Amino acid sequence: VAPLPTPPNFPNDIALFQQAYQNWSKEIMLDATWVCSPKTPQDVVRLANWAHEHDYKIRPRGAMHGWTPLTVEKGANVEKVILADTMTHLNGITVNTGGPVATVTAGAGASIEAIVTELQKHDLGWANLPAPGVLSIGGALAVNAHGAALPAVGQTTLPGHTYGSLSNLVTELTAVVWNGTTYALETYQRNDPRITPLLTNLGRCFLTSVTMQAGPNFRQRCQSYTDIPWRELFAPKGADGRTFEKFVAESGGAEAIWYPFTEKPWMKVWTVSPSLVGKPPQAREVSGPYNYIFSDNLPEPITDMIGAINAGNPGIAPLFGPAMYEITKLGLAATNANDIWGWSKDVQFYIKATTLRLTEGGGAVVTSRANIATVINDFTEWFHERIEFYRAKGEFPLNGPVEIRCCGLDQAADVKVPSVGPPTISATRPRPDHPDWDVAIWLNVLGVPGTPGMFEFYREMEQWMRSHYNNDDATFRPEWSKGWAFGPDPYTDNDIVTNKMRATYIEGVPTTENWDTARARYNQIDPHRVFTNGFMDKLLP
Ligand SMILES: *Cc1cc2c(cc1C)nc1c(=O)[nH]c(=O)nc-1n2C[C@H](O)[C@H](O)[C@H](O)COP(=O)(O)OP(=O)(O)OC[C@H]1O[C@@H](n2cnc3c(N)ncnc32)[C@H](O)[C@@H]1O
Repeated sequence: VAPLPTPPNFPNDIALFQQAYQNWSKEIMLDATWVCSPKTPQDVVRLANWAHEHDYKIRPRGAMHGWTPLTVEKGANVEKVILADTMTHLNGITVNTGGPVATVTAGAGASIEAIVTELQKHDLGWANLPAPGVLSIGGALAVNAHGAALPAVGQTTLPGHTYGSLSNLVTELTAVVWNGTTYALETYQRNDPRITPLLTNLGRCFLTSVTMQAGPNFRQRCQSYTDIPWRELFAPKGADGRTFEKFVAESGGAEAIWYPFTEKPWMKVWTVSPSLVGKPPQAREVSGPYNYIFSDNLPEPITDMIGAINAGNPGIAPLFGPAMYEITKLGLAATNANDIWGWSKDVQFYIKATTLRLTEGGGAVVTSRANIATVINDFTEWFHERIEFYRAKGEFPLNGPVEIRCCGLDQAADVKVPSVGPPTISATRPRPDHPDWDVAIWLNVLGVPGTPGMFEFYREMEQWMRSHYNNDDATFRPEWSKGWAFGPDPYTDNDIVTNKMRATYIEGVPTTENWDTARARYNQIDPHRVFTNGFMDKLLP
């Protein structure tokens, strides 16, 4: 690969390396980018000032799992961009148990698994964890990362825990900010009006460290079911049988993975226990995360199907879905993983980077908890109709599963330190005009990158969701980390990117704390737009 132009008078003590860039899904691949690993937060400041003086941009580089082009854009000229790998050195972790609520301070490059592993050593933990522990905390906060957790009916939220996004747990953070004449480190407390836009910032701000509250750790069971027909699981409100709503009411945490052209989803249900005290007799105790080995490692017949699909055989979809379901059903049985139990992190962390690479569509439906069944029944029935509609024309734009899970919102009551409010632009931010809306229902669809017609379908779905879930009883918000603004390619519908996202985030909230308030804060902190790229300029001018 041709060497990139040498950056002018780059700091001599900050080593620069030319490396390729590839996000997890591999949808974003650049043969060359400049990368460095700042040893301390002050080195990021030095980078920012150097970047400003030479018209270069700086992007923090976490675990590179990002689908949304917030680091680098596909095919973009990055001759004037420096990527700052934060996981090399900015990964310190310190637990603070002296105060009103326990907290943990971590460099922005520390992985969430590393953070919660340390919390576990102090009998502490987080209630709503994202599925993969490899994510950097900086990258997780940037998109209001979350899990599939909700408290069961009657279950109280323990002091320190939140069922909203990880962004709601921040008690303080430090970022590189313009002080009027130069960039410098600045720290903000949760009771500081200037902090809310920074809690979920999409990488528009460069965080060097964060402090987050933690609640007591807890034991949790995770039961899997693959014997419930989809129409029963996703039935109308009040239906009898093994319904999604009944699982959420009884256990709180739940996630369904429904493979294309299959009869029964893989349903996971998490239940908190009331040192084996509380372990269900039938459950297998685990002492580590990632207990679904069959999903993080696929056999030849399956890898061959994936290879053939990539070679231009989308018609394999009707065989691929069932094959994935069978691997799951058989794998869960063979490894005795249908009923496991252990500490929170061990049953909530279940996705390894080795899982099949997929791209996603869909989003979040913010509404009242009593509306869960209806939202899910409507979506699944619509999806079912659409996939068959295309099959009827000999088209297979969908070869990945439908994934559905709910969690809470960034409730103010969960914050145990003085606070001015929830993250300004998190999809999990409560709606003031609708106090009864207390859950976020994540409706996602996954598919193999490059599948013909897939993005056209995601656009069709995005349009249906916006029209269907924006009413007096619910609001639709794209999941920042996934695909959205499909035009048809994700992030290319100019009207959605430059007008509708703003509209979504000014709706129902004060003019003193909305999308515009956030943009203003981001620009005040970085008036020279050092922490941006082309896409960010369209989304957050
Ligand atoms: C790959 C993947 C991701 C994923 C998932 C499963 C897989 C296989 N499961 C998720 C889950 O269960 N729940 C959830 O909410 N998200 C899940 N994701 C998506 C993941 O959260 C996002 O992709 C996340 O942003 C990725 O974090 P990562 O650590 O990989 O970071 P990155 O791609 O480099 O950058 C992502 C964004 O974060 C900003 N960023 C990164 N570091 C910082 C610092 N220091 N300061 C400010 N912003 C930061 C980047 O700019 C970018 O916008």
